[PDB]
Amino acid sequence: GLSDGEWQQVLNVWGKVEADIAGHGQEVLIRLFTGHPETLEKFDKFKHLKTEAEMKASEDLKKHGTVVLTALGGILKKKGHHEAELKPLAQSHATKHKIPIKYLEFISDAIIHVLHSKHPGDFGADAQGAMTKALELFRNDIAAKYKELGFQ
Ligand SMILES: O=N[O-]
Ligand SMILES: O=N[O-]
Ligand SMILES: O=N[O-]
Ligand code: NA
Repeated sequence: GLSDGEWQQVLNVWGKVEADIAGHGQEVLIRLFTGHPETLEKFDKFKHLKTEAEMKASEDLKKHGTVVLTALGGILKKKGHHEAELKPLAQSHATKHKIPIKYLEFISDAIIHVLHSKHPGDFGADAQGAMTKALELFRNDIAAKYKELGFQ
């Protein structure tokens, strides 16, 4: 569980994301799909994208990036009280979309990467750690719902 100061650092960093949610969303998904090509393969609507240039040109990928980070913002603002988001997201991601927990780790790595690549001057090591802990908390809670379902 995060401290009050850790949550405050998480949500302060998140303010930077909200100044350009679309640009953030696009860069996180590009980082994910290029760094871990298996992840792109799970997304039927984006698997036609073959280069970084095609990815950057897709208005739909940019939209989806906005939708995903907006949903993540919603979760982070609950400061761990996100139980109501767990079954639905685990259910869509485990059951509908067959997304391993490992891929959730990859997008967490991507978020941290893109956050540091844009906000060097805020997202110092301590803020990185707090953000990592917030992302890990959500993933750990999703993992228990994957285990409940027997996902493989
Ligand atoms: O891209 N997460 O749906
Ligand atoms: O779309 N909410 O995860
Ligand atoms: O995208 N992980 O560095
Ligand atoms: Na969902």
